[PDB]
Amino acid sequence: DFDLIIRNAYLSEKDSVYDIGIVGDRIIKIEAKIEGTVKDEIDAKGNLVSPGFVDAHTHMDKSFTSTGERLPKFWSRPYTRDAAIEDGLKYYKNATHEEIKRHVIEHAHMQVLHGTLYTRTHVDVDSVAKTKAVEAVLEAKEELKDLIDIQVVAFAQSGFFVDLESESLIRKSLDMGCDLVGGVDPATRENNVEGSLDLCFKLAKEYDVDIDYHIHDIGTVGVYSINRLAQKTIENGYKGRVTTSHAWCFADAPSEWLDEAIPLYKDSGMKFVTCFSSTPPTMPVIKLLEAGINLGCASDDIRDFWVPFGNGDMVQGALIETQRLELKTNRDLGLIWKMITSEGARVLGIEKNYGIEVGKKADLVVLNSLSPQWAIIDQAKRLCVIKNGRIIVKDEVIVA
Amino acid sequence: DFDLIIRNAYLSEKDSVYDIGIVGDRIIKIEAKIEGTVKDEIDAKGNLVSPGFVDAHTHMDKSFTSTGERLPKFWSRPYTRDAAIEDGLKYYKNATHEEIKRHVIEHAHMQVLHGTLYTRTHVDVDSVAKTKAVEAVLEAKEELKDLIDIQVVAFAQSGFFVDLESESLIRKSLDMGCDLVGGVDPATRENNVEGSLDLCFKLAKEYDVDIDYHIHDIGTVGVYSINRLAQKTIENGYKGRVTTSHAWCFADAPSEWLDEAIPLYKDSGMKFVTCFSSTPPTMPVIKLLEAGINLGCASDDIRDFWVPFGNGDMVQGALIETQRLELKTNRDLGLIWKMITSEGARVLGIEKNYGIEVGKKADLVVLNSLSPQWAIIDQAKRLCVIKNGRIIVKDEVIVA
Ligand SMILES: [Cl-]
Ligand SMILES: [Cl-]
Ligand SMILES: [Zn+2]
Ligand SMILES: [Zn+2]
Repeated sequence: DFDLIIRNAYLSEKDSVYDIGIVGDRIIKIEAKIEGTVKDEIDAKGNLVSPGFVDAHTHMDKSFTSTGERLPKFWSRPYTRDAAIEDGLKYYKNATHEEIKRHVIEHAHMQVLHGTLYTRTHVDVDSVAKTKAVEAVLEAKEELKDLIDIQVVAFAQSGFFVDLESESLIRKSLDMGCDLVGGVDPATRENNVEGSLDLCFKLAKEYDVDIDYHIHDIGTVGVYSINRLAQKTIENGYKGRVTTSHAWCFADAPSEWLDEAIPLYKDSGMKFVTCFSSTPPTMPVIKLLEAGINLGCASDDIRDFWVPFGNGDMVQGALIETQRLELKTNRDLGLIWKMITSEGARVLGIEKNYGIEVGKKADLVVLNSLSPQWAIIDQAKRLCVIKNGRIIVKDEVIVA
Repeated sequence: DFDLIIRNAYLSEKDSVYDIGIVGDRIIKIEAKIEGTVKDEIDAKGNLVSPGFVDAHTHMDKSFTSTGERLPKFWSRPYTRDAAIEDGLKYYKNATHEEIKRHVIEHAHMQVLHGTLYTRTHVDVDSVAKTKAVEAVLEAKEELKDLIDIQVVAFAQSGFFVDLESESLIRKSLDMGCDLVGGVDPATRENNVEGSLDLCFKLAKEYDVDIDYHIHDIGTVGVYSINRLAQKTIENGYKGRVTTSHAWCFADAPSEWLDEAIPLYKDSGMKFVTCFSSTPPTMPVIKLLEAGINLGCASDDIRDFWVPFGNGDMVQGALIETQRLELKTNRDLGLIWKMITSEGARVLGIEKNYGIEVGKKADLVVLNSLSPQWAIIDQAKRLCVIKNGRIIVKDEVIVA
């Protein structure tokens, strides 16, 4: 019979309560009542059971570097991208393989305590970090495979045309086994939009990897950089293989620029990720989703020299998004929930095995709340977390 | 001898770790090490101990009315003030004294679990509620005297010049013992700014009570309404006795209007409350505080037909404000912390007995975090809550 049954699980997509039967790492049966009994059971008690949350953009390598003292380190100054880059170069100067590795494990545990079972982390690759951070992350990734699936982005944080050693280092990193490649700000960092982008596509083709680009530039220069990225996506036959992270520019650029760009994004299969530690309040999130653009959600940095905040909790991030974007209706909170779940899945390219349906992966979160909406509102802690059909978290403890 | 000693308490205002000695409801000794006998002790273990949080604007009477189903009630339609007023009139048509009372105690317990020991609630007074809600709240207030101090605003939710029965009903309500009086939107609700305000000042003088006004109107009409309120504050000799809640208008009105109004606000001793369930993202919070304007913070409604959110947790609210306003520096998170503490106290008029100083009330919160900043960031649960020198909360349960 079953390896695991979840009793009395409210499923949002079906709007009813079901027993869930699991064998190995797969969901086999979803029924109003499953008969009769097996060794491992979890009673969800009428509360929501959800697939694992998806944190589509993190920086596990540099997380928790702000911790250590009474006040967060690094935060006696305001945030600016270039200064945050410089703090990274100091930090990476003499950080050891093991300090990074432990940060990554710490990060993952926190995430998984909150029911995130899938994440895509960017890792700094530049002339100071070299491939040291890539090494530590790949190593930790391997150790964490029973807790959390990780996609790794070889991330040229300093700029391909600013730090001229980046190209060969990204090349090593991808050969070490990073799963995607990405740059930062073609325009205001690189000062070369065509060049930075072409180089990124070249590297992606050499190693047959997907792309995740950090585009922070605000306004029309940001929309323009994404437009170029999207057009080159088509030219290079990379439809559906490119993610644009942040895209804060959609918030202040004229709405017309977005209206005109949307068919291009749909035609290029452009994917986006908005991080709840920075989503602009006038970000047209709802509009993007209603237009059928694939928009995921994410923590971004956690407790470092870019972002002091962070608990790796996508349910807390959903609440933050509702506040940033002033959402209140059940429909809208419902859309945000999709963003931390199935939209993130699609961004990650795992949609086929993702969801609470027969045949899907037994990667689940049993919550202490009645519905997506109530979970966002009441912020109750996770009751149970299940990965590969095995219970890995039970009542605030990693039991794996 | 002490009735209570808190060991190893990090105090933000002193930036060091101290023992806190308490007798009855008072702090009597603060010292690096307190030798002496003692009945009860709490070890804060190097973590931050803070005074009780101040939730300067709530609506305890209608709270939790959204609860009951799988999805929040009322949230199949978006929010507009007038529609919310209409849901209240339906709700209040059939609500019983006991229902309201229970909502108020639930609300208070929740607040207190999170270390709020002081709150100002508004209570709907209009031709449907009549004084029923005032009755339930005053009764509950009495029962809750050992957990939380409550100020009650007789609040003319429907408008003095719209619901004509409001004036006599507010009179009764103040005679029943409400501590302040308040209206809503002189301009777009009442359609009479001079009249609505003069009437309010009239009722305040008859019963010698302070004023708390809901001003939601956006833009210049909002600034104008507050300017008239502030000028009439001076004319009526009510300096320091008037609070403006919300003032969303400061966010979209031209910055010049605020610049010119600031001396008037200082001159009138105008107090403000921003609620974290609605603070506009471009609200000039930092600017107000730097100018020495007294700005408190608050939950506003909790789980009702105005706001579906709510946990009565001012530490969670502080995180939300950092996100709404995009704050990250230690200095700014510090200012937000003042807003949920000492600024709220000053809005309430209790600043003299408020704080962790010798002679002050023994109303305290022992946290599981190192500092104001880390508390906002890590959102750790409260370790211990102390009111009137007695432990009322210990490990997520009310032990009073
Ligand atoms: Cl170019
Ligand atoms: Cl008028
Ligand atoms: Zn990033
Ligand atoms: Zn209000």
